[PDB]
Amino acid sequence: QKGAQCIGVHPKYLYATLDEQTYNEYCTKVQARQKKAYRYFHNGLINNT
Amino acid sequence: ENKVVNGEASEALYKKKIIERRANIKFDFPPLPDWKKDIQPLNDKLKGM
Amino acid sequence: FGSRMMVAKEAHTSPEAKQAIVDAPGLDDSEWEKTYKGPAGGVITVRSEMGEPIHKLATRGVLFWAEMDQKIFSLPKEKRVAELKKNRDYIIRKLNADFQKVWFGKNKKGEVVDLEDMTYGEVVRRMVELLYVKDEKRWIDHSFAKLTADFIHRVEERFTTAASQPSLIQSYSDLDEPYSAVERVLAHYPEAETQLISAQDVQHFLLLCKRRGQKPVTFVPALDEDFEFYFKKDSLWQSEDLAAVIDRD
Amino acid sequence: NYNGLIKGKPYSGWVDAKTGEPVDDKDVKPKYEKYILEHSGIRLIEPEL
Amino acid sequence: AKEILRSFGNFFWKNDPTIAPLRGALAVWGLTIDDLDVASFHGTSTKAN
Repeated sequence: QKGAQCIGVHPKYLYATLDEQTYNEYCTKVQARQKKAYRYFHNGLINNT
Repeated sequence: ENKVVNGEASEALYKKKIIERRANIKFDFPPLPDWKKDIQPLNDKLKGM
Repeated sequence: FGSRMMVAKEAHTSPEAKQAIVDAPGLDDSEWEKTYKGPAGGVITVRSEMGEPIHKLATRGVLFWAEMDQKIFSLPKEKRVAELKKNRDYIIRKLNADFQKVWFGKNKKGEVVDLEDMTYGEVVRRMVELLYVKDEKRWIDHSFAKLTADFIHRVEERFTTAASQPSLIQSYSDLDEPYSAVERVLAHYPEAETQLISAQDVQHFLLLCKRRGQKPVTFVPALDEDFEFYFKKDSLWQSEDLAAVIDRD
Repeated sequence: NYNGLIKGKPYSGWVDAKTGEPVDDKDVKPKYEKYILEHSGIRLIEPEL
Repeated sequence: AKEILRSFGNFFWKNDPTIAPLRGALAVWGLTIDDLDVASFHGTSTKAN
């Protein structure tokens, strides 16, 4: 008799709570991190690690 | 006839090279919404809330 | 007579290299052995690619070569890669400042990076930059045009998605204006400007670079087991073709 | 992936996991998609698993 | 400043008998029950469920 429920909302609604500068700084970080991630991912994949 | 007169070797110039589609995996983090088109119309109501 | 003839008018030694020979004081009969211990009379002995002693002018590059012979190439092969990694920043700085073979890895900002930290567009541009004499409008060697072409095709493969598409590069002499052709092709695959090279392509690129018959590359691509090959191989022609040397130094 | 000598020749790229013959991306889907579809998803119980 | 944001921004409807939690949660973002577009169902292919 365990009912469970959850509600998700689109990320734009969170970004709409920041100022433009804070948003753009976050953009910067996620972009830099993305490059690093893509790189690491290939390396681990090719080497089964 | 066009083969014979030119001889065989020439034909490499017209038997065109074609690109094999090597794969392209990407760590596609979610696309950052445009500040102006997406964020700003919601920002006036949601900023600081 | 051999060494005395390098300053002859009809010898293909570059004018600046001839000047450097004239600027070298030389040594007397009782002093030539000093070259084995360090620079003497403007000359120093180093270990060639064949393992034998070789007298060279004590240029900044040859002094760095002597340093590498003492610090890296004296070590057993299994320890070389670890010591190279430990001295990476020092070695790259010296390659770029003092040696005829510069470090390959360089991003759009001009920062020193590893090959895997480079985008496809950066790789292609850096190839043209180091393999083509811009002022003389020539490739250093014909095989370098071919090498640049082969890697360009790899870009086509990595970024084309429509099936059965013809290569833009149906022929190789196309790259005899390499700066315009490269821009014209990077303009078609704009993602090459942003995506980093995937490491299989890195390895592939290295295999292309180590292909036979083709001239060895004019730069150091990686600090790995083949560093002695990248460093020492085919290292004398640069004294005759100074236009092909970075900064004509 | 493989990266080194095959049959004394250098090769780097994909190879078949059993034979070690080189394989191109374009050929993966035609060569194996049928097996992938037969051995993934909802299917008859495979006792080896 | 944070307790004010928690009181009015995030949790204003918690412990209120005149706001339904699903409503309140959407209202944080300026959304209403009309803005719930998708529902992923437990969907067990059983007749009763």
